[PDB]
Amino acid sequence: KLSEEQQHIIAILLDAHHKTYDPTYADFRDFRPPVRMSPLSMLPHLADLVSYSIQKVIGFAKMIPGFRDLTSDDQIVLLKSSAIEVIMLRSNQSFTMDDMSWDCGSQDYKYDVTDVSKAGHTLELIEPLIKFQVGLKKLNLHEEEHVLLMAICIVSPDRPGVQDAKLVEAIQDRLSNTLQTYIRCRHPPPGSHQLYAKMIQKLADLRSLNEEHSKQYRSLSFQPENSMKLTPLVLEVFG
Amino acid sequence: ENALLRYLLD
Ligand SMILES: C=C1/C(=C\C=C2/CCC[C@]3(C)[C@@H]([C@H](C)CCCC(C)(C)O)CC[C@@H]23)C[C@@H](O)C[C@@H]1O
Repeated sequence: KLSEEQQHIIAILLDAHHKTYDPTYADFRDFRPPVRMSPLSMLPHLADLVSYSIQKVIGFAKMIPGFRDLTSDDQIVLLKSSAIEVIMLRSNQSFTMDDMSWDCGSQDYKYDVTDVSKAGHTLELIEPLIKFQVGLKKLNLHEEEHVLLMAICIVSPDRPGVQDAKLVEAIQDRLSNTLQTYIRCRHPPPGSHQLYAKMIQKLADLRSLNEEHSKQYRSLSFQPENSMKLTPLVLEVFG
Repeated sequence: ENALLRYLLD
């Protein structure tokens, strides 16, 4: 059975996400206009979306039970390492199977493989990304599963530079144990079969995706001209 | 070092 503390946790994460994620995508107008005519024409638009998204991820993180206990340094480290992975995760909701693109309800905010390429990212990142999206979409997780995964990703003991591994591990365990218990009680066969293990595997794919992005990000970031198009937050977070 | 993150985390 789902313990009451576990049901509580789920309620909190769902709400956290509802506040942090806007289905309407109204806020997108505020970003620099998307340009699809021209190298890295997409980047200023795309860089603003990412910067926006980083903020939304930071807000979601704070709501997570026990995240507030961690030293400020340990909070910072967890956000810096996971922010790309979470953005990729949350981005699933916009991602459409039919067209293989991220659909933001409007033709102008629809995002395709060429758009991401127009950001200054090679197919090696891109092609694994699309594959991840498909593979995630196929799981067809409940909303409770989706929020829970993001929170378990955000709070990782392994992340480089962590001051207090043991305490971060304790907090993650509670959420993991909440997710396991939820699938068995709340998720029916045959969709329930292998779902925790499959979901865990997706965190591993994200780790690989994080490493690739980072290399690509540095070569992009290294050039002063491209670096000027990034937001201040993005520079600070992504380094 | 990091300022913007610290402010947002509170
Ligand atoms: C963000 C969100 C959205 C899309 C995410 C995308 C679509 C385009 C390609 C993106 C932006 C990927 C890029 C490879 C990111 C590159 C970032 C950078 C250029 C700085 O190195 C990662 C996530 C992808 C929109 C919405 O779903 C909110 C979500 O939160």
